[PDB]
Amino acid sequence: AKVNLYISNDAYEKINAIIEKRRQEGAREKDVSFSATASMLLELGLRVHEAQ
Amino acid sequence: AKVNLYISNDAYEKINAIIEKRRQEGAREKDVSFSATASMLLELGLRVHEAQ
Amino acid sequence: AKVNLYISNDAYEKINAIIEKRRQEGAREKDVSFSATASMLLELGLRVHE
Amino acid sequence: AKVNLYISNDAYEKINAIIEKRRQEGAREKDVSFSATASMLLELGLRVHEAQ
Amino acid sequence: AKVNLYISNDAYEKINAIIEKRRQEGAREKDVSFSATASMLLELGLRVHE
Amino acid sequence: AKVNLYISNDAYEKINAIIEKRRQEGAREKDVSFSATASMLLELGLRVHEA
Amino acid sequence: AKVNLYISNDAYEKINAIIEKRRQEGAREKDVSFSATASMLLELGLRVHE
Amino acid sequence: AKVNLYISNDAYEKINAIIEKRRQEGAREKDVSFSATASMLLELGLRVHEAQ
DNA sequence: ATACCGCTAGGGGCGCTGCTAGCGGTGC
DNA sequence: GCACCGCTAGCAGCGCCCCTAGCGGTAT
Repeated sequence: AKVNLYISNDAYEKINAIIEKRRQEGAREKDVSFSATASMLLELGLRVHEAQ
Repeated sequence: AKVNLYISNDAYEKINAIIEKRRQEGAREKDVSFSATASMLLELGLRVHEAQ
Repeated sequence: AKVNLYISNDAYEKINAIIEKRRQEGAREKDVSFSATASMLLELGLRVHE
Repeated sequence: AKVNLYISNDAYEKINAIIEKRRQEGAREKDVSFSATASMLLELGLRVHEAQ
Repeated sequence: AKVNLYISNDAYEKINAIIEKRRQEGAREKDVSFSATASMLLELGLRVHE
Repeated sequence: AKVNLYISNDAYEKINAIIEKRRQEGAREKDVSFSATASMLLELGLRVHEA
Repeated sequence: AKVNLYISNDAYEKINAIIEKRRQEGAREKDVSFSATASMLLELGLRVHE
Repeated sequence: AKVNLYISNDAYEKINAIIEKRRQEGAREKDVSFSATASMLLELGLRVHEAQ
């Protein structure tokens, strides 16, 4: 599902900060895309939302 | 920051499920947009990512 | 083309008056936007000007 | 009342075409602005909308 | 040559409408694919363009 | 509607040949895209198919 | 990973026999493909091998 | 019967891992091919599928 | 038989771009 | 008032990519 998010500059830089760590530890190039890692954080926030 | 996310159909429906709850409890129409609530979940996942 | 118009309060209320009629007769919500109906009136005034 | 209109490129050029005629016949510079002439055409379209 | 086309919903449904006719008259399954029939219509439009 | 077409090399080159003419006569860059001109030819073939 | 297997005619027919059962119980067409169900049986044989 | 399978990278590496063990214990070269050992695992999975 | 190479045929990711729409700010 | 700029919000075009699925060929 294609989705447009309008996030803060802080959140944007923090996501890029993660990807640069992944690509430094690993990683398969273009496997750790922006859409992937950000969607990974979204679903992560979803499972927490159900907890509380 | 304009951002394109490509999420699962499950995640998409769950986000909409939240908005329908918000608009039923509250809410100011168009204040609880998709981009807002999803970005809210993203930043929520970000603060958790740091905890580990 | 994004355009800024500075119109009278009368014209503004009359345009809103139209939209409220459209949304009462029809209409598809957000299909009869302010920008749309006002641009519709502009082009209407253009064809008359010719 | 400040208003945002999103018009066609044809309509945009035609309005400018008018202003260039006005400023060539007359005119007081900045008196025949874009906002003015376009609002003049809007109200013109309004009075026609009623007659029908 | 692999090609991405972004067509209207009308055109999309009309192409499917054709395939459902072909598979009802004939047809060899998967022989009348979407890519085939649509490419057939493209080349058809090409010869007309000339 | 996103669609994958697998066309001949002849058809592919002919479509590009058209775009190069458009961009030489006109044209607004990226307005005469591949997807656009090819979809224009598809719908053109559709209206003929009905006739 | 694209892989070529050269299996017995018995194994081939048995795999097809499964798919025909799946498509009769369910199923989403083309979701229960040959490659899928056969790869499902391969991984099944892998976990047993361990 | 010639057959195309599209398997996971994990499954692919595990099959190769087996062949490297066979060729180290034994084996007749090219007798323990990829197609053979993988088909051996398939039929193995088939006999299990019937048992349950 | 084995393992490689093509090829249509679909599908979706990915990141950029465009757009309409309404909100605001800036400096003249 | 004027004409630019910015921002969310949502939609989709655009062309690339990788993937599956199944079909064929090929030379060891």
